[PDB]
Amino acid sequence: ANFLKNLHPLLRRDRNKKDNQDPNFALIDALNEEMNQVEKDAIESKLQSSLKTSTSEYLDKFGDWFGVYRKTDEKDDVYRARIIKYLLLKRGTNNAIIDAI
Amino acid sequence: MRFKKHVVQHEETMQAIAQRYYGDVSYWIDLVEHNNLKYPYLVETDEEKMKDPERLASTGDTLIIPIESDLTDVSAKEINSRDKDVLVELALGRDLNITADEKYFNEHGTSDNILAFSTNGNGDLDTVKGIDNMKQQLQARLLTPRGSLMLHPNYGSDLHNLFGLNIPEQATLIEMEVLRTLTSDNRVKSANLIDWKIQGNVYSGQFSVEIKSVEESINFVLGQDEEGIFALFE
Amino acid sequence: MRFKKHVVQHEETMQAIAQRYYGDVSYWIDLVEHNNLKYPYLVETDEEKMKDPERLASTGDTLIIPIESDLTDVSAKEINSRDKDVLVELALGRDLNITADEKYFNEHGTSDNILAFSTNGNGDLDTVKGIDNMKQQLQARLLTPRGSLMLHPNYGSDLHNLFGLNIPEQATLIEMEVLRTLTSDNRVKSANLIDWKIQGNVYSGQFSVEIKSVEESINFVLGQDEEGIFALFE
Amino acid sequence: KTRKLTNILSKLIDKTMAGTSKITDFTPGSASRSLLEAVSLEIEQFYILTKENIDWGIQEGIIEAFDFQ
Amino acid sequence: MKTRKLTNILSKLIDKTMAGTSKITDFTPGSASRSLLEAVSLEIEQFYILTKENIDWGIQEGIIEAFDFQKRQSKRAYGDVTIQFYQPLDMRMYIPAGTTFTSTRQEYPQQFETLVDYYAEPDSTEIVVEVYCKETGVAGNVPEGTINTIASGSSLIRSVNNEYSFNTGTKEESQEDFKRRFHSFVESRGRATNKSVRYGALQIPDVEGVYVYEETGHITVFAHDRNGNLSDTLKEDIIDALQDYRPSGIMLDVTGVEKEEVNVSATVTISNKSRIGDTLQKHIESVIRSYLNNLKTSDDLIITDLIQAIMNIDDVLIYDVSFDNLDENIIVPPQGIIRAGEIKVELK
Repeated sequence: ANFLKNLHPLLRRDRNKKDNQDPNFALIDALNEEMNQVEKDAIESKLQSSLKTSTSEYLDKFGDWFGVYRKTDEKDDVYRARIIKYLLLKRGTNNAIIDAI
Repeated sequence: MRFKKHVVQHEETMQAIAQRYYGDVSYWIDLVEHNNLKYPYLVETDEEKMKDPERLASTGDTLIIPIESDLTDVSAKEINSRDKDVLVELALGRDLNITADEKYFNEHGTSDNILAFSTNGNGDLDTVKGIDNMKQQLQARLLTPRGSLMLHPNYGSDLHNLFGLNIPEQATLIEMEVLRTLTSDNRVKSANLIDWKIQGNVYSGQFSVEIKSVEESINFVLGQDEEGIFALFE
Repeated sequence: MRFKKHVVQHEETMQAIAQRYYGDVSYWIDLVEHNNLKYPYLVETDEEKMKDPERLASTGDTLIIPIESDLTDVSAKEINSRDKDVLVELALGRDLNITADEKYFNEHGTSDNILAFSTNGNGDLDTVKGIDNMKQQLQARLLTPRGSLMLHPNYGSDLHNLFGLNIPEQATLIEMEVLRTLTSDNRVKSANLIDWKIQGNVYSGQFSVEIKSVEESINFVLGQDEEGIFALFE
Repeated sequence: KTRKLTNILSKLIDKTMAGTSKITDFTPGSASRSLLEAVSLEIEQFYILTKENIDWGIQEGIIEAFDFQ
Repeated sequence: MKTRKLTNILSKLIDKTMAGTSKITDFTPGSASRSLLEAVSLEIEQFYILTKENIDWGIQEGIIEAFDFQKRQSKRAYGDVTIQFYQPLDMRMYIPAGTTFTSTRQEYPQQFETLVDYYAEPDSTEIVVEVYCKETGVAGNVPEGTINTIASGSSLIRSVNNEYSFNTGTKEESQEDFKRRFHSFVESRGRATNKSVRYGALQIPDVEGVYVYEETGHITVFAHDRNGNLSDTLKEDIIDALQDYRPSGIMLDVTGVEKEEVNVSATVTISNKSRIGDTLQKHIESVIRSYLNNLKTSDDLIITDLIQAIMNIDDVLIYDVSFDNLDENIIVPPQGIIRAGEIKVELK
């Protein structure tokens, strides 16, 4: 969101007093809105690269890597909990059999 | 690739065309073969052409002469004045107008936030072309401090620091800096001092700028035809 | 070793710094890596820096630019006048004041036991620096007979033997001896006669001494920075 | 893997030329070129941001789910 | 990343531009403002696409890095060679490692060498020695009868021959197999189960396939290499790997599969009789070898499947096919496998 900072210095950064309909300010602010929105999306994109904070499509990628597939109407929280549990399954004893039953 | 195209003139002949272009009548058979013409090559009117439209050509039809033509190495005397104007316009480039409202940024030349885009009155962004484009570029370079523009350390001028004493030494410094700035532009062939004076607090001067001639711009644009960019990356 | 250190300015950017120092914006990623910065490299104020003080820098913080800087090859125009004064003071050296009481050893110039140490009035030994130091050294060399100083056969002057007749020949001998003595000093760039006269028993003369310029002393001291001695062994 | 500043600027210029012939001056100091350069710098910075986030995610994203800090 | 598209971004930019000023109202094609905003929006779209692709790539990289589940590289071919002498030996001759084996058949100019020393006893007529291809990859999968030279130069050697076609040579691992073995890893985090035993037996890269035969209080692990063999060293390595995974207190045994070697002699008729030659014969033999070696465990040989595989090489050029040693389908049990023996083709 350093668009105004790295802009050409002579260009105006502020809507001029002499004209409320200054097209220069309109164009600059339009571009700045898109720049800020892309920055916000890029910041939020970190949540998709972590299994703890991932969501629908990227969480499905994680579960396909782990071999666990989403069930019908299965939400993200229970799905990630199911994946974690599936990784951590005890096997080979009476307690594990009882838990599976 | 590019080839000449000839319109059939009134009562013309293939020998005359061959003499006109190839410099020898012998190529008329080659011209026939390339254009695929039957024996009455140039008929009097379209009624005769109706008999065989494929293999015959009438007055006003266009023939192709396969000689490798090139827009460069063309005499500029043949070029129309409007064509010359368009060619120099292309050579000097087209850019969005920012130097509108001359009075405002002339009152505040050293400060920032001085210039802005403007509309052409037809709903589209304003544009400056040719001499206007050169004016805009030179004003922007002179007003811009050197090193302030990102990705271009050398673009600009040092006039913001030349607000010194009112003596001939500072006047010479200003003149030398302005000449450096103007010479920095590749299009500016040369610049030189005309006259200057000091009125105490106010310094005044004027300069003469000689842009590349019409011949040089025409040659440059017509040579650009080989590449097809038709754009400036100086 | 030595490196540049940059203070973050208001609404500055890493690209602008890289352009300013390295001459190209491309080094901003290298600047990030070396300083170990997180994505909001230059925050608006310290409230944002509180979120992550280690990995973020706010306005007024100091960044390190790893470019090998050297105090020599620095333009003397940037150096402050006080800095220039200190540099020339270092170049001409600091020595204990012995030429106090000018009247006494001017009355008895040729004799021994003429000068002595003195106090600065603050309980510490008196010191002469810069032009005063040069004055003291030149007076001591002129007053000292040549060959009388232990471990230095050449240091001194022969004026004690030039109490000859009152004719232009002895005046020329005196002038030549004084010029030799002044030229013996490495700091004295040159010396020359101004005017002289004879009044019977009394001979009178005056000389012009041109010490090394400010530029030369600045260059010498800043070049001494590589060694760190900052002392004179001439 | 990722674009860079020069490539982004070149592609912006090429797309602008393709879209219209009304602009042909892309020299240094031009307002249009300055705008495109600012956009290209912002996009390169966003690319670096994504690279940082992915580098963090490669080495912390999975394990962080198992309550390991 | 929300996966925006170009049209919406351009529409949003134009809408905000119109909202910010009433002067700009010309956003037709060919206009300066439309071109600029189109270029910006296209760059944003490309950024979003490449970000999505990079995130997908980084998920795979994080999976690899977290568990240290390195991808398996290309494997060099290896096999065994038979060597015969004029008469039974009296000296216990010594063959050091690095003894090079080559082939005069210029179609397969690859070289082989022994990685371990061998000794031939006195009063012995032949010796089997394991060899490894110098070059990695598929290039070492020569057919039977290729290797026929030994570079040691010993006078006692009568003849050299590899009795079976090599198949262990393979290229780099595929993505699907990597993901499959990662699923096996996840499944086998519980050590004591059947799938976990199968993973532990498959933990060795050289093992191709494993069949875990289960009884009450006894486990039998049928394992084989790419060639269908199971050397003693590989058996010991499998056992050592299974020490961590096998259940405690239950007997376990490792044995090789019941490999069955099939010899094929095919008479084939050709419509275009000028195409007859060594090339067509070698190509058909290579196809047959590939079909036989691609059979997995518990895969029953069907003669009609082989017929269609041979005929699909060129349905027009090839006229008819007949087998001189096969007449009925071969049933393979769960613990068996078929591998190619001597393949011969006669062109008519």
